[PDB]
Amino acid sequence: GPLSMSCWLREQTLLLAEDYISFCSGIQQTPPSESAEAMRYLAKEMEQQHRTKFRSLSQEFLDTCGADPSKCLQSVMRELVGDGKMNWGRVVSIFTFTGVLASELLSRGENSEGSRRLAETIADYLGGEKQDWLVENGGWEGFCRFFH
Amino acid sequence: LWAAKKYGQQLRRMSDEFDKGQ
Repeated sequence: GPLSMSCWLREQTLLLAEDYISFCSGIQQTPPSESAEAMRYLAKEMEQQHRTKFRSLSQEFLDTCGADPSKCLQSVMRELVGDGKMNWGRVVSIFTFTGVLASELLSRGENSEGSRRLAETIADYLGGEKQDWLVENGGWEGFCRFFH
Repeated sequence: LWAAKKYGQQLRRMSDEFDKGQ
């Protein structure tokens, strides 16, 4: 059912977000899944292509958000897709931005708990709010094949 | 124009460029 699928998509997304965030946090481990290998490559490609802008955005974000970065990230994700359209490129940017955000929070002395909250925010949004789009596009296996 | 919309639009434009190269 829709609830069963959403729960599964949320967990699949959480694993993916947790892996990318860890990858951005100095941890070196083999990708746990083909989708993780793909996201590591694609999200770092997007960062390398816009590194200064992502860095500036992450610092502005954290300086204007305050107490709850996860809540602020939900509002950004909502505005990113605020034109009703959804595609894998926008998903990649969410991962790229959150990876830079996580790295900046670590640089500022924060614990890994904040990282986990950001991963759960991505998972809840894509696996819950965007479950229909994710399913119709084949989920993270479709993400893999779309980018060959 | 407020922060969340500013950041969302910035990410949108970078996503569009990523699609142009893919």
